[PDB]
Amino acid sequence: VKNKCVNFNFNGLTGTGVLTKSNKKFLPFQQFGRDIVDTTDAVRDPQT
Amino acid sequence: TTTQSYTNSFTRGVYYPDKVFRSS
Ligand SMILES: *[C@@H]1O[C@H](CO)[C@@H](O)[C@H](O)[C@H]1NC(C)=O
Repeated sequence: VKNKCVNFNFNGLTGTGVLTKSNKKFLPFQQFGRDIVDTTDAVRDPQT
Repeated sequence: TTTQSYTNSFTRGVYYPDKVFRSS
């Protein structure tokens, strides 16, 4: 469910927040996302 | 056979330490 605050457990990464589509350029090996503050920003869907 | 000449590597041999997308 996108565009709705929701607790997520993506591949064992527990948290809460709003998910949506992105136009990122994830390289094939890339799995996670972060920022200069080192906090999980984008998580690739295991099943999509 | 083979030779063992020495050269310089310059800026080379840098790999993604992990699999976390990062930008800017
Ligand atoms: C997950 O498995 C289902 C059933 O085997 C398949 O239809 C689907 O494409 C798979 N998804 C991925 C990302 O492998």
